[PDB]
Amino acid sequence: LTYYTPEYETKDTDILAAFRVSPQPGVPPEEAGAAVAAESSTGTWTTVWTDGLTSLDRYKGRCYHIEPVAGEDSQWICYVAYPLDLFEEGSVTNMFTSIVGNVFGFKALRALRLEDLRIPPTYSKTFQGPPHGIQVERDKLNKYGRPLLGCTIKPKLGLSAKNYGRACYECLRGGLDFTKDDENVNSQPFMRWRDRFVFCAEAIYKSQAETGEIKGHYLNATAGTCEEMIKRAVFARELGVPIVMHDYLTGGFTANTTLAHYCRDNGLLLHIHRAMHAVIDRQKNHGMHFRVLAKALRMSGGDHIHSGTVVGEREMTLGFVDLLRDDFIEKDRARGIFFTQDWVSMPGVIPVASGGIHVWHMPALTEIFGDDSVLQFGGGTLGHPWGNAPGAAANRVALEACVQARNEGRDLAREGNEIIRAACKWSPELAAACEVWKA
Amino acid sequence: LTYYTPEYETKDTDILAAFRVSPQPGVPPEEAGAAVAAESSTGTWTTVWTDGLTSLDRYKGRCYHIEPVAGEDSQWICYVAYPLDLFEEGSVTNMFTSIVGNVFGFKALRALRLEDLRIPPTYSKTFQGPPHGIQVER
Amino acid sequence: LTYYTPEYETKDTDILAAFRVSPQPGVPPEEAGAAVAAESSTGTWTTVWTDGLTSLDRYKGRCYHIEPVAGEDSQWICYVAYPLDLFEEGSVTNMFTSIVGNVFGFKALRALRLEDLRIPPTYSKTFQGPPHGIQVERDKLNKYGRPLLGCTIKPKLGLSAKNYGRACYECLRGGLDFTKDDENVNSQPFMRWRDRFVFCAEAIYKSQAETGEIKGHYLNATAGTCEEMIKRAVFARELGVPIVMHDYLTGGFTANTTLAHYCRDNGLLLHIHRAMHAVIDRQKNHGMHFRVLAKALRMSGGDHIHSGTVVGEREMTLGFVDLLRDDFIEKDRARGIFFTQDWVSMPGVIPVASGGIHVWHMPALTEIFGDDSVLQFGGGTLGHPWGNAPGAAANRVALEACVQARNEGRDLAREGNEIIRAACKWSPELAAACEVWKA
Amino acid sequence: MQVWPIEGIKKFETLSYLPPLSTEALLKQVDYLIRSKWVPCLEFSKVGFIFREHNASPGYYDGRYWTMWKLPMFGCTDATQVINEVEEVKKEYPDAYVRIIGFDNMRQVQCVSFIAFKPPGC
Amino acid sequence: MQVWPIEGIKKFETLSYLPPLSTEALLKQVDYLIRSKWVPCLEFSKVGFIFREHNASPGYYDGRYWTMWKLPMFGCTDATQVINEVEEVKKEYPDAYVRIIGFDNMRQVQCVSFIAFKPPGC
Ligand SMILES: [Mg+2]
Ligand SMILES: [Mg+2]
Repeated sequence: LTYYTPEYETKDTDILAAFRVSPQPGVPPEEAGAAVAAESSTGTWTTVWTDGLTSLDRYKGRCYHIEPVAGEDSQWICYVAYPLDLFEEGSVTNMFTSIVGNVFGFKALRALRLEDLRIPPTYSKTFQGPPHGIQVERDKLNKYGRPLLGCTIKPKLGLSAKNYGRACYECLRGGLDFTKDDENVNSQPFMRWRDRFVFCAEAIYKSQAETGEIKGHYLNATAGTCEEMIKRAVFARELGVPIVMHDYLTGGFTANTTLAHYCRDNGLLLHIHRAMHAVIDRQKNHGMHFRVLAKALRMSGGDHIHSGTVVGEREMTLGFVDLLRDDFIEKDRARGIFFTQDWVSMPGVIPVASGGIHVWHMPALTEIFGDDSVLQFGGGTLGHPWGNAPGAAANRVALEACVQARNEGRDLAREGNEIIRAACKWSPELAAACEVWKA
Repeated sequence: LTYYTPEYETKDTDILAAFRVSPQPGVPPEEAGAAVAAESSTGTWTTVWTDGLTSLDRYKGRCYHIEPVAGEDSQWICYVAYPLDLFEEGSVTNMFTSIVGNVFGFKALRALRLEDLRIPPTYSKTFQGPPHGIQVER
Repeated sequence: LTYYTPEYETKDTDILAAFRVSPQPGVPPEEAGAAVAAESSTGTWTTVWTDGLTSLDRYKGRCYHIEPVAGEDSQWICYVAYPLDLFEEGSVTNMFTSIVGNVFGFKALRALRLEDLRIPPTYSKTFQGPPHGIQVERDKLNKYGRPLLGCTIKPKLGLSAKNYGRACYECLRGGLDFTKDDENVNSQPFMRWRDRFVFCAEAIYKSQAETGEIKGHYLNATAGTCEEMIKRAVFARELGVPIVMHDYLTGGFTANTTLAHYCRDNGLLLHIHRAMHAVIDRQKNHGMHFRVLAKALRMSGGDHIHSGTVVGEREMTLGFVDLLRDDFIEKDRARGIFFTQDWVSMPGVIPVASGGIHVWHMPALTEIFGDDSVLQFGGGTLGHPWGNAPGAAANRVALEACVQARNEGRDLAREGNEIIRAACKWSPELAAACEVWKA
Repeated sequence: MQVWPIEGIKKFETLSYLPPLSTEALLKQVDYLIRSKWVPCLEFSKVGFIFREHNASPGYYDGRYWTMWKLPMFGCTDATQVINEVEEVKKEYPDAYVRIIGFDNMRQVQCVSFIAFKPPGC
Repeated sequence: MQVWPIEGIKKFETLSYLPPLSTEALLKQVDYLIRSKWVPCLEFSKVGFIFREHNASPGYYDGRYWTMWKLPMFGCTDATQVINEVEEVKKEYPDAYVRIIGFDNMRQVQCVSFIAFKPPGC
């Protein structure tokens, strides 16, 4: 119908969306695609006289292209173009409201997934973006030429604030750049946030003074209200520490954007955790792919973002890691990049890999993500038989051995086990880590 | 395993969750439910000495009931109990982070849906709730 | 009558009260109990038409149980249950207004005492509670495995602020953890509060630098108005000192709760003094037992609370000290615990023993209260023949000798005098203290 | 009349006002931990005391944390094992302070701390 | 069980957890810069580590900058030239730390830093 316009030339100011559409039986792709377009824009069930007070064509979403999905006889990618004027400047909230607010409940569809968005420069330039971004962060921390290393403190709940800070000091002093608050750790009966912030600050400053290297702890500012979130960031600011944390999907985009602005204004790095993402991004037929949530974070603002474990599909991960880090990313269907994306010098976000990784993963992780990444342990440090500081040292040594080998021209994919084995000869900490975890 | 506790009596202060669990082929329902409980609470992939600085039993999610779903095959409803102390007072953000923050991505599940939550009075009384509500509005 | 409901099953959300009721001659316990219930709830002298606009049964206090008091032929304990909806969240003020606001003047009663309250978790969870509580305080001060020690400066009034701070430095440097402002010391002509705060801060920091141990002075913030109380806490905050003080009954619960919140937000410990309590809590037949005032303080908020001298009845003290410190306290009539009390992880309050105690009391005090207590001298330090620093050292030595002996498995109740005598052999300060005070 | 000294007697909290504990006396304090079902652990440091270098807001101090020696001795039933490790620290770090701490896995906190060795010369 | 040392092993970021790099190993790291089309440069300092003396607001530290030795070696195609300059610094400043850094004129930033010489005695 009138919302399927296959001859439309997209404008350089349009927001474009690629939807994976699964229509009900009997519903051709073209009116499914047209329904997505009309339902996520100007479509309404009966005619109305106020339409004649404007030019509706100027606000129509249009489905301008449809292609089949490989391996499916009832799934299509439908491309939809939305005019720039639909969107409130600087608001990820309004961008999602306008595009995914209504159409996922349409009855003629069995399922619907948003795969990708083309964010035009005219729109992305209305956002702050990362408080600092990759390059500024490396300069502030004086850290170059290797992935950054972190550890999440466990048990997440259980410890007193003091015992919690003790574990942080021991991790940091052994060679990790950062320690982190579990996503669940906000403020709770046996560890109130302000107590935790004081002891973690003592730990950060003790470990930095001991090692000579800059240290941080991702202090979780996630809270029930905006007022509490900002109170937490304000105290971190008072303590002079370098980095805070936010759970951006459960706290939400309005709060995240507020926090990103506060962090820009006060020189704080912002570590973003993606709790609840798999509620939305797991199933191939319905929801939103994480690369959409990743672009939205880059716009709303964060300096780090959790990006997986890669220990999903390699090519898809590599795809949205480029979308997070790079200035210009060309369309590349093999890597899940449905649109060419130009960020016109908005800083990039450092991807963070976490979840069940130990020293034997270091070659693969270094090879996959390269230097601009955070490798985040949590079990792989606190599970070392000699304790946290040696566990940290084992991970730092393994990483630096991989970086040295890579820089020398050695292939990490083929020689990683040998690289690690050679380092075990002079690092008893690494040797010990290598016999507990096996491969 | 240790996170499936079918004889557990729920506390009046517990937050209860009902999950619709779709395990991967060959993953028994009890393991799936235990995993949903362990992965939405304390489950850590290696042992850490700091567990000895506390009593983790106190903070464990527990799967205390499992039942099959009529209309389907390979779908179970699993009930999980979470202790009150896990949750930040007055924060829906923390409640969701804690319960649905991580478990939906677990490899051994094909799919997971949260169907209901028992919000105990001891937790809901820490929330303002509606600015006015039905009666005041009228 | 209709307010005596002996078959009522209490709800887990009810506030329960145990009243010691002394009716006028001719008044049976049942209508005395029913009068307490109706008079502390919905009872009114004539019928009113507005009652038909609601369901009064839902707001009735009910007397649900009556028992005789041992040794009395005209005194009963009457148990009353109040619905949760009667009470404003987070307000000790409203809890007392609602329960003890009116009924103590009822003419059919000769006397009335409130003995205990069952504070349900649904209600206590609406309160902050202690700004820090026992465990956090020990972690902040880095003090473990012994009672804390303090001294109240005397004369309360007389000294210049400077001479006052001099006495504080000498006490602290000799081994006390704290010094304290007399309850009467707020701001007065010859010692204005801000002057006192400056000199006590100089003293705290001199003694801490000399000994290597963390020191504090309970700076009294009690004042005529909320604005002045907070001005005083704000300056303590500026000075970076660890602890302030409040007289919670004479300042009052609205002010105390305000101060407890300020202390949570700013990392200050809060020492609570109970001036005027015996006006209310002394007489067995009328008033409120201190365990009621103690629960109310734990809810409103404090990190320490004066809890007696135990040098009253042992069992009653042990009773409300558990109610102050523990998470779960089972009903125990021998210890004055009328209701099982579950605090669902609200932190505990450190009890403070004071009033005429010297080195010879140390074994008994250590045995009665155990480690989580403050032993507060005031005469027993400033009365040492060699002055304050030796008096402090004598008390610190006596305490540590008792703790060492106890940990070794020795019985403090039987061997205390020998333990103290053995310490006198190597501590001339203790020997000197032991000849002035005798037993 | 004796004057309390102003130097040379900096302190380490609980039991540090007693004469330095003999091996026998130290063993009894470690046995108290074991009997209480608390977990012993050693800490050590080249700096003995609290200070304020990086911040001075209420409740913030530096020097409260020392460094952990190895790991907490979970399941230790023999006090002599603890005292032996004290000698190992002394061997590797001759001029370090050493203290014994104790973890209560039931109230979930650190609950003990006392000095085991002070370098003479300090 | 070995205890991670608390003294004598202050660090210099990337590659400083490895044994000190031999001349052969250093040459290979400089060759990596050249192959990457990055510009090598030497820095040096009498103070090895980060500190906070003049300000302590978030992201402010002192001691991040060291002093530049001469100029970046634009168009360097021979790693041995870089290693030779390291010996020149060592000659003029026997008790200075020396590190090799690298400039990426394409992403417009410093992108490498690693220690080349630490004075023994430190
Ligand atoms: Mg986590
Ligand atoms: Mg007094």
